[PDB]
Amino acid sequence: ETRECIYYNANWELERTNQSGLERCEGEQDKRLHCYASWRNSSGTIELVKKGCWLDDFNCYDRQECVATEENPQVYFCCCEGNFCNERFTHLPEAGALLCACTSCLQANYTCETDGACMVSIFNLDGMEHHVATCIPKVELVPAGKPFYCLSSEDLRNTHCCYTDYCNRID
Amino acid sequence: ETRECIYYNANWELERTNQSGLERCEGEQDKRLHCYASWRNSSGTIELVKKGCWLDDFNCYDRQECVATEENPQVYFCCCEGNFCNERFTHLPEAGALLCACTSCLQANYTCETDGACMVSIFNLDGMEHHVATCIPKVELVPAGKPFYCLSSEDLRNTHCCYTDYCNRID
Amino acid sequence: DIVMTQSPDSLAVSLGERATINCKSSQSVLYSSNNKNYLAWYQQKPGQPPKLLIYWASTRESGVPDRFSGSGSGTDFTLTISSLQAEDVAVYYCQQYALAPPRTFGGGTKVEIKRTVAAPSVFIFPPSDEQLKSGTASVVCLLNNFYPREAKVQWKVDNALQSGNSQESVTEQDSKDSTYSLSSTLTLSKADYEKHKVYACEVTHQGLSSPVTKSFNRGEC
Amino acid sequence: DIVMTQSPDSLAVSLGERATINCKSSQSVLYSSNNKNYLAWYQQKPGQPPKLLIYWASTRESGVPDRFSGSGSGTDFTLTISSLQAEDVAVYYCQQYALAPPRTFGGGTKVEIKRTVAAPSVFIFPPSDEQLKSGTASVVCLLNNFYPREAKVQWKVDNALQSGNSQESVTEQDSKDSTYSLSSTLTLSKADYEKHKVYACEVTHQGLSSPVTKSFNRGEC
Amino acid sequence: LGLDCDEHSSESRCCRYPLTVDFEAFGWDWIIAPKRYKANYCSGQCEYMFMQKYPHTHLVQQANPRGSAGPCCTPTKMSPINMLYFNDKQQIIYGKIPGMVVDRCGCS
Amino acid sequence: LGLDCDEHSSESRCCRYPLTVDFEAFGWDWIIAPKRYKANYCSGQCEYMFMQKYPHTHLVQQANPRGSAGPCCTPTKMSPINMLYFNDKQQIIYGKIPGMVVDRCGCS
Amino acid sequence: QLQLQESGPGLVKPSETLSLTCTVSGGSISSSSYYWGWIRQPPGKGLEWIGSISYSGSTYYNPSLKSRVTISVDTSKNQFSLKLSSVTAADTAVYYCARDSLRYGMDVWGQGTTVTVSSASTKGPSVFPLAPSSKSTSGGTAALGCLVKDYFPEPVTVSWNSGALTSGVHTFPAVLQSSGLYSLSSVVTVPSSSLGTQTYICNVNHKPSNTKVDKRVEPKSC
Amino acid sequence: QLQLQESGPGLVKPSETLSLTCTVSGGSISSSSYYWGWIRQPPGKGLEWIGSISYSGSTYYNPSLKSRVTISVDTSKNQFSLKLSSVTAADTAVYYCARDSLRYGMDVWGQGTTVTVSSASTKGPSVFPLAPSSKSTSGGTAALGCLVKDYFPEPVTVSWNSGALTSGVHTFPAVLQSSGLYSLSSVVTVPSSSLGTQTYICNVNHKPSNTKVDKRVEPKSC
Ligand SMILES: *[C@@H]1O[C@H](CO)[C@@H](O)[C@H](O)[C@H]1NC(C)=O
Ligand SMILES: *[C@@H]1O[C@H](CO)[C@@H](O)[C@H](O)[C@H]1NC(C)=O
Repeated sequence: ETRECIYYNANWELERTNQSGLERCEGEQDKRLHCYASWRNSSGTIELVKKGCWLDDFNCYDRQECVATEENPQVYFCCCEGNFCNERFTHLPEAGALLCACTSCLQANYTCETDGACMVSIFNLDGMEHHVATCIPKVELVPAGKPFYCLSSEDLRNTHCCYTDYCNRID
Repeated sequence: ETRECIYYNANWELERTNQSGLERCEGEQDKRLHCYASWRNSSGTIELVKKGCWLDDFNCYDRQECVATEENPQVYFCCCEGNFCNERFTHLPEAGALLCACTSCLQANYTCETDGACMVSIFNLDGMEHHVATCIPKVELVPAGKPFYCLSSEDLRNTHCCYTDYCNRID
Repeated sequence: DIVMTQSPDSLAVSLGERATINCKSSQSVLYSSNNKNYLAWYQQKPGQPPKLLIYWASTRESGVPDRFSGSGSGTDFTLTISSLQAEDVAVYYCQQYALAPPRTFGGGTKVEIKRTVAAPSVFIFPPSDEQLKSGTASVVCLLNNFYPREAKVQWKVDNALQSGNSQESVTEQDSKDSTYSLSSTLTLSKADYEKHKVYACEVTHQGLSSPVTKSFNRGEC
Repeated sequence: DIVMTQSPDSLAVSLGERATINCKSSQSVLYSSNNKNYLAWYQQKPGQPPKLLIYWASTRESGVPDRFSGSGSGTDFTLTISSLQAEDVAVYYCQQYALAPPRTFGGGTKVEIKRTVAAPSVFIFPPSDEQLKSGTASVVCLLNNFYPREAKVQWKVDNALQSGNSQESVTEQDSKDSTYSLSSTLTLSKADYEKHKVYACEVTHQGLSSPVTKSFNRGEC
Repeated sequence: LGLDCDEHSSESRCCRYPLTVDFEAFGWDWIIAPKRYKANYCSGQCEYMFMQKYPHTHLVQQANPRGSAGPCCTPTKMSPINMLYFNDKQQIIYGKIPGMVVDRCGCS
Repeated sequence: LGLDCDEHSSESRCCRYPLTVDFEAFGWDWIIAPKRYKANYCSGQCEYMFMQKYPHTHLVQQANPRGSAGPCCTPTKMSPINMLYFNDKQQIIYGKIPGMVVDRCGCS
Repeated sequence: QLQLQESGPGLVKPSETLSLTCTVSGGSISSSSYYWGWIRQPPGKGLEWIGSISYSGSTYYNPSLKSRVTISVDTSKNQFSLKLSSVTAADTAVYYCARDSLRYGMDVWGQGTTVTVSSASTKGPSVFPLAPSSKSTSGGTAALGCLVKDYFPEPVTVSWNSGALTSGVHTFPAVLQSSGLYSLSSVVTVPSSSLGTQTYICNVNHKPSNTKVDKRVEPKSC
Repeated sequence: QLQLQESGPGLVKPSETLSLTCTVSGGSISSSSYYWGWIRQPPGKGLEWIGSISYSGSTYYNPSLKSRVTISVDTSKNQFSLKLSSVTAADTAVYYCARDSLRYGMDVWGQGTTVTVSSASTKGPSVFPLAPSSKSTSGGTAALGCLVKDYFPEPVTVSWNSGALTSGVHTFPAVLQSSGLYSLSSVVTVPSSSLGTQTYICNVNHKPSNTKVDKRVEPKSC
């Protein structure tokens, strides 16, 4: 299928693109395309953020209107199906380089040299405790801003990424 | 790496190619290339079959000579490493479309329509016995001549492929 | 720029009968990507802004009854009102709004209703004493709720047929009973108003067995 | 076609001393694919076919001793025999056999050995009585196992220096002791053979304190 | 062409079961959209020349006589999803992330 | 870049163990070359962001709290091998067959 | 829900520039649409699309009247401005402020604003009562109304009893006289049984002169 | 192991075609090589590559003598043929049948075959004994030999006691006389203590005339 959405970019100068327009995003014959818009409410004075295409997503299924369902968040977001369905939108809540030490690199003084970053982490397992350090490239760091690999869960495992030389050592 | 071998093709008229020559076969930077030759002995009167390139294979490792190690087979084969090492060879044995029924296609009268072939087979398992029928395309049939999927082992499982309409039924 | 041409100009069909309008476009309105036609059908009643009836050629809008339907393709489209009603009397416009910039409208096709004859109720109003203090005389004659629209009004002062001194005004078809109203005004000079006695309005219409005449006399309570 | 030019023509070094030969090519022999040079070094002893010593510029062949080594690159190559031996006396050829069709050979560089002086052992043979029945006389003089190659032979019959009637033949350097042999033949007429008495061969060589003379008399058992 | 199963159908064959991921449940407020998306997961057994993406699977199964390492159910097709989030310096980022949703399950 | 193990090294991490296939042992005389070739096989466990070829693996592991279907060790790279054999009508065939030898092992 | 309000001058001198502002309600301009549109309807003719503009600034003037029109927006004032240079009497028309859509066509419209082009000064209306025919049949029907004479320019809006009496109301189109002034008559039918019972007031509003009159109509005795 | 045998005419008339066949042993021609080669060595000069040919038929004549040479193979007879048209005396040479290689260069060679170009008929050799110097020092050394006179063309192969006596053997190059005939002398040194003990036979073989002689050399008494 083929889908044309309204495209808008607020950070269009730094990113060097058109401020507003309409784009056509070719899709996959196996999945479906959507349109999306994002804006800040802030006391009735609406400021645009980003409009455009939005690949398949289970939440935008069967929605001809772009209505933010979130319960009063900072940045409002909505999506919809069909050509140009992001032309309008409203808010209606729902009622429902560097070098480090990698613990499996003893071949070279337990070291590395990735362009991305390096991590260290562990938890209580195999009885007592463990220890893990490693380094991963820039590509594997996804998303760009906040690589998940650098995130943890409060309840057990901790995690930390870092960029400086040899920062992934001991807790 | 790059490898140039002596290329020869006995069935060169039907296949419409050069009878003899030298070919260069670009390789993969992660693996290694070889040369190979194949001929029929038949009482000292040597008849060529096929010479050319031969992708990585654990048997041709570290062999500058092309020597058939088999113990008196019908068709002699040898390989070797290094450019043109199939220029010579000797024998020295070693001292050491259609439609059928697929059992998981009840959606359409338990049927199919592949361009390749159809198979039926089973063995004693889950206690007593089973039954399996299916159809697979022309691509998945490999090698071209003798698709393994159509082969079995005498000791338990049997196997049969077939081309005719609805031939993969009952044992 | 996708010229628009509706057809016909006027249309008169009886209550509960089928009405059909056709508009042609010079360029194809079909869109290849999503296989759609960017055409719109609008209704406009007197004094009201146009109201969108149909978009996407055949898709109806929320709150629009079923008697309205759109159809057609490419460069020929049709709009059918099954079982016309008196509230559906209006002008209708065919528009194209595809992505191409120039959005153009049709010529406007009015829909009219066919109805049983109705003789007008005729009244007359002498000039109010308030405007008879500023040198103005306004003698009014009102024909009300009649059909067909063809009607004649002859003014007569002292049995003198007036000519070129009167102005008529007519309303559009009623949305409750499909009739017409008509107001005629004789603008006379206060002096001439005092100079004469009997003022009369004579109406002639199909639904009248005989020309009707409503008159009064100058200054008789 | 990758012209071949060896250097030098002759080479004379003493036993156990180092010998080096150089051949130049007009076109580069290096091959880019496998980073190799298709050059060959061959040895040829007298009367034998050439024998391949080195292939791939610096790779030695099975059964070839270590004193032989090849080196060089591009358009300049060298072959060194460390500690020459008398069996290694021969001619040596530099060849190129890259994939390009025309395979060309060098000019041929002979290797010679330097040795202590050796005076020849001198013998003479009168003509056999078997050839003295067919009108032929063949008087032979043999110098054996001498060095250097420069040697002189004067024939004398009845104390008459012969000239232009003799033929000399010389062997190549010996592979056991590095010396030379020489055979001179005087082809005389049976009639003239009967006409004279004393036949003598006089040899002059560096290793001789005085010219040596071997003679016989016609018909003396 | 892989088979897409759901909680309803039962048996243990290499198949795509549904599984929804929810970032908000993890506590990741820096993700604006999607607060929750469709991930899915593969489950089942791999036996007797079934959805063999590569001949090596069948050949290493017949290679062995009920040895240890049989084939397993791995996803065989991935598709991307979009994301609207904050980055380190709290700049708004719209990105396309591949390798998030599985489309087929297969054997190897 | 996957890790290539051998019988020597031990532990259960997703890794490429060696495993040689032999057609002659099966009794397939119609194969002229190779009578036996190098196949290899993957074995091991997949835990804690190890050789995750796709983010979906880590996200579906943290998705769950020791649920059932953890990641498994599947081959992640295939390479072809040549074959000289007889076909049905007994004509000599030289072919290149992809998907026969595994080059890396990974997790999903 | 959304409401499109519009407003303009009403009267314009010949061969001068014209301007119209369109306020918005119940919906932020940056939201609830991508395009916005200005249309006009000549006196008794059809419709003609003047132009449209996205909330990012880009405009698409109709090629018919291009190079005389100027159209702009203001998201801080939730507004939307139209400008039309060198006007002629042909430009006299009712201008509509609508929202152009790329899925539903122009779906929502405004209430329209009448703009006249004439070199004549404004005037206020005079309101006179057309007393009910004192001879009424006390069981049948009685007609009454009020006349609005000598105003300029259009429009005057008439209502009865503050919109509380609308059944049987007929307000005619304004007639133009020799003096370039407008006259208009509004009339209503009622039961004669309430002539001395129900009071009847006509409410005339002529905004171009800020003239709001509420005139009561009463019979005359003998 | 492999052995390259060669054979030819030996003598060739001027301005006529020449031919040489090269049999093979201990290795099938289709096997044990891709190329095959013909080389020649003029009398006392260097080497010159005549040509090569793959067992599939394709030939590569040397550009120097191209358009006069013809070279072919025969895998059914394990053979390998060379042909050379319009011969001159420059073509007189020793032709070598070798195997050209694309890794080791020409590795194996044949025993060579001498080809002469002359408009003179063949002749057989005459073998004469050079009896040992009857004056020998009975403790020192005695020299003897045999002479091969008046043969044409080259070669004659000499051996002593059937290759059983080779230490101290010197066979000279053949000398060419006025009559266009060849002479050659073979000589050997021996202990004088065996003159009446060990027998000494010289074996001359001139194949172009099928002349094999085994001549014994003996002293002469007084
Ligand atoms: C913004 O917030 C107000 C109330 O806070 C709400 O009425 C409106 O619908 C929200 N969304 C908008 C204006 O797009
Ligand atoms: C063919 O067979 C013979 C004996 O049967 C053997 O000597 C030879 O080496 C074999 N291979 C060849 C000729 O290439």
